[PDB]
Amino acid sequence: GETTDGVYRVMTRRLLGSTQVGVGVMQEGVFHTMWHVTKGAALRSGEGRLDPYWGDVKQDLVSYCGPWKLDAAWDGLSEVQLLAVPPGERAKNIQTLPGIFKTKDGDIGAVALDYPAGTSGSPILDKCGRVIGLYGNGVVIKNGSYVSAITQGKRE
Amino acid sequence: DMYIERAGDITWEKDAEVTGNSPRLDVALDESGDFSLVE
Ligand SMILES: O=C(Nc1ccc2c(c1)CNC2)c1cccc2[nH]cnc12
Repeated sequence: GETTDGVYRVMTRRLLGSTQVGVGVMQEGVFHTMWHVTKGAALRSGEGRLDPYWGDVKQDLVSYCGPWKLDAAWDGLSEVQLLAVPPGERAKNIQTLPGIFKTKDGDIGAVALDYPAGTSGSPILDKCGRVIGLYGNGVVIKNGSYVSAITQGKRE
Repeated sequence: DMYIERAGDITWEKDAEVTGNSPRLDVALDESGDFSLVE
């Protein structure tokens, strides 16, 4: 069905009414989202069908129709934009300076913006509009708020 | 059964709402892909 580049909502009719469970990026004929949004299930795009192609629970990423295409990275200095697509609400750009998740395997950029769980998969962009990662996998700090990593895949 | 709906273009928007802080957090990532706070 609709394979135009852009941000899309991931919906389900299994629960009451139509519920937004997440968001994703369509680029170069491949749909990119977070693993916990779909659990690797097939997706529908109008009459068409999107089948999973690659996925990994630890990275929390999954691609449909082809290999992961997104490969831009946060420069470690500049502000970024979370292109938040919240449930029932219009897509909206939020500018922030990312923090840092320090891990035993290196550091990852992290955006401290609190949004509903159904916002998972919303892309994080650089000043060029390139997708540097997806929002939706992070941690819950002392305050009760959510701080998400800038999760990026690998372009083979 | 899940489906997708277009929500917009991926573009940087000049003069967007500038919010959120930049914290440095010590985290751990487990095999299930879940982060946790290391203190
Ligand atoms: O819970 C969230 N994300 C998530 C769920 C399940 C899994 C993973 C991440 C990775 N392993 C499986 C979440 C995402 C976005 C905003 C949030 N506010 C409060 N929690 C969240």
